[PDB]
Amino acid sequence: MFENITAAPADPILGLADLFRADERPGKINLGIGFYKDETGKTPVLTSVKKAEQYLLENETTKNYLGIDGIPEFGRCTQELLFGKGSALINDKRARTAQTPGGTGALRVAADFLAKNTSVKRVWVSNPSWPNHKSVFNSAGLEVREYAYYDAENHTLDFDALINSLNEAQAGDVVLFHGCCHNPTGIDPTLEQWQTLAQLSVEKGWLPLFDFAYQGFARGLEEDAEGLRAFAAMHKELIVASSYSKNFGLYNERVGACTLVAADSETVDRAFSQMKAAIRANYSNPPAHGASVVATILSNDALRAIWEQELTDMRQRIQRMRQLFVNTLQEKGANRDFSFIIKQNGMFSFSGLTKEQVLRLREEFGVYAVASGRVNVAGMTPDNMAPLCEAIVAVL
Amino acid sequence: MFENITAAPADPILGLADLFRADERPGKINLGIGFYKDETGKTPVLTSVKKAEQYLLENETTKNYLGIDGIPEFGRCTQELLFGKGSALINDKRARTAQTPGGTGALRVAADFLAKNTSVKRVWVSNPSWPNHKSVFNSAGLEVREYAYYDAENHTLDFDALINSLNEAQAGDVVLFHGCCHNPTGIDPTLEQWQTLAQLSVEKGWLPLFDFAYQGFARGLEEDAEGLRAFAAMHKELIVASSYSKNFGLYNERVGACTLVAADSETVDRAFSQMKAAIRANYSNPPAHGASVVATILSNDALRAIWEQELTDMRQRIQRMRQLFVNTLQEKGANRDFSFIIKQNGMFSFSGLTKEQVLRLREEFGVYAVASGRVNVAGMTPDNMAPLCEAIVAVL
Ligand SMILES: *Cc1c(COP(=O)(O)O)cnc(C)c1O
Ligand SMILES: *Cc1c(COP(=O)(O)O)cnc(C)c1O
Repeated sequence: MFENITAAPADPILGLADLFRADERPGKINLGIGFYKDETGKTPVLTSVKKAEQYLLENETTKNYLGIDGIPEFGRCTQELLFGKGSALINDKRARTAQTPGGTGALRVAADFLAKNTSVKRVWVSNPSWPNHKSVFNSAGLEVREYAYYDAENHTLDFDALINSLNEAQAGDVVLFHGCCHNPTGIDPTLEQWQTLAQLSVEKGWLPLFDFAYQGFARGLEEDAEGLRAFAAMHKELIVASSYSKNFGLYNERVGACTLVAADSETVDRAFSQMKAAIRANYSNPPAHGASVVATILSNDALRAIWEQELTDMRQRIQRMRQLFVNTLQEKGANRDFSFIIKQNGMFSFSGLTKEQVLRLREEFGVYAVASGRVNVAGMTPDNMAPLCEAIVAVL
Repeated sequence: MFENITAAPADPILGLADLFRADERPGKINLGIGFYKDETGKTPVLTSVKKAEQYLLENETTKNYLGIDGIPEFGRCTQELLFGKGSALINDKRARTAQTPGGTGALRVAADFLAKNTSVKRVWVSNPSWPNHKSVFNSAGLEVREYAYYDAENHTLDFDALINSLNEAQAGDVVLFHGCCHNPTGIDPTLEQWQTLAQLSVEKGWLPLFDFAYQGFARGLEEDAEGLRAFAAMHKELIVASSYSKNFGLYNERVGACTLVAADSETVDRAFSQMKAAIRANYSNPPAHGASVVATILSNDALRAIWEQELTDMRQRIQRMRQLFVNTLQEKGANRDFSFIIKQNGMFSFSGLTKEQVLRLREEFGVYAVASGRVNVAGMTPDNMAPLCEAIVAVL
């Protein structure tokens, strides 16, 4: 059976890690990292999280199955985080949330749900986007098309080309948007560009699908949801796949949610029954630990205050490195102006490097970045900033 | 988009729970339960598990992503549990294990893997089998056919009909076997019937797929794997989907494994790369907590001794109830002989009740069983045995 099986190609993101661990050179610098690192290059478990795990250890009395859509408390906390408390969507009972195995798990359940109970056939993803979007949607037999987004010259959001592309998107098509901290560019629309996209969206009949994995990393918790909120006010239907892997540092516990929004409770309930059927046939019910940690933190004022503080600390550190990066580059002799870096949000930035330059940075200087040019700013520290900038410059 | 969506039908197993919680009658008895309950009707977290969680709380330094196939330690412990240490499969490096979100998650990844990189088109499931098998395989676009298995008269394994049916199974088809404690009948083949199936299997070119969710519940850890071991000795390729939900009481943490076995390491490695690609596109990487608990327990002699003891205790309790059930039935006036119950393994038993009798037990006596007649013996206690047997008899 398996003799004919062809080896699968290297994952563009994860495969880099393998090359890195094998590069026995000492001065190594891994910037193609998808997670957060702190000042010492460590990725610790949050204190709020450790506190929540202690509470769970001495309070859990059973590990009995969770129920297809998971912990209810978790579901409402995510809804409030996403839509706010003064949300008509929540008061009209128009949204339903299913706890899933991470943000990827949410995208897949959305994908299977749509492919099986809907006439959706195409999903529009940005160019570029997170490499795994394509594989997730294609896994469900949906075709992935892409709209323009990035301006390789001015290093900005080419809004005209964006809208120009989306015109080929027909009614009934799913259009995917990153809530904030666009992976891999770091370029997000403005509240004004979002409101324009929201209107264009309802007028054209697109089904929006927000991938939300970095809430709290751009400006703040509520500020980061303004784009989603703009859409939620004008659309009857909507789908948001959220992750708590990065903002809670709960990566390996697989915590995420797939939120379904329909015209009324009667409809979203009917549609949600088919979403639960898709989970039942996939992983059955979700992992309790991570989601449990998120629900207890978010529901306890003391713990939530510590978490939010830990989150702003992470956010502030990334902003500090974006600034120090641009500066160090300049004093190291950079010819090109990298000020646009300071304009980008979150952990990632398209360094504006060519396939050949990143390849050269890797084999000659030991600096690792994703082939696309994506660089993770949280992989920089005041200790490795200089070596990094010298290599980058020597390759310019 | 969602206005046309039809409500999904009630899950045959999970939907019963909903009816139960709504039946405000006091004397309720839920036997259609899929999990273990102890003497007091509770389903506690194991002591070995609590001990392992404490150890993890004070030793984990990061929640960083796990890597597609999960914790290595976990992978080898499951392989030893499944094949034994004096296993050629392990020494020849012919098996590869991927940690998955439970046993259902393992079945789905196997299913997507086979449907996409293989010419498999049909899976043969027993009649009857666990209701979710069909949905999992159909979710991957594979067709599910069923072989005879149960003898509704003698309440045994109709081996002749079994083999008779499997003859329509062609080479390249996947044949699914329950490792032990057949869900829902409790009827398992004997070592002799297993060896016959193993030979018939290699001669016909079937791809075996063992669903292993109750290792340690029939006779014991090693004894329960004899059927799988018989097959592993004569087959070049094989797939086993295991779960630790029931034998570790880790239900909601989603702990399971999908083990791939091929002719040699070179082949299983090539084939495994495509299995990891299927996970990446589904949930990305697995939940660490549950698997972490299983790996630390299984690797520590002290903790593993306590676990095994807790497991034998569970096993012994089920065997006690099977005996008390048959006895109480007899002294309550049972006309039919239920001795066959004592012959069955694990938590489940096909009570040999009609659709109308279970329906009557439910609405008139408040006794809940799955429509198939499946009853969970671990749902009985010395306290509710009498009321239960009186209802069952009054319905005979
Ligand atoms: C990290 C990420 C995901 C995946 O979330 P997990 O929680 O890691 O599965 C999905 N989308 C984007 C854009 C991401 O960056
Ligand atoms: C319980 C069960 C499963 C599912 O395992 P989880 O670990 O609960 O996903 C699969 N197969 C059978 C036969 C089972 O009884």
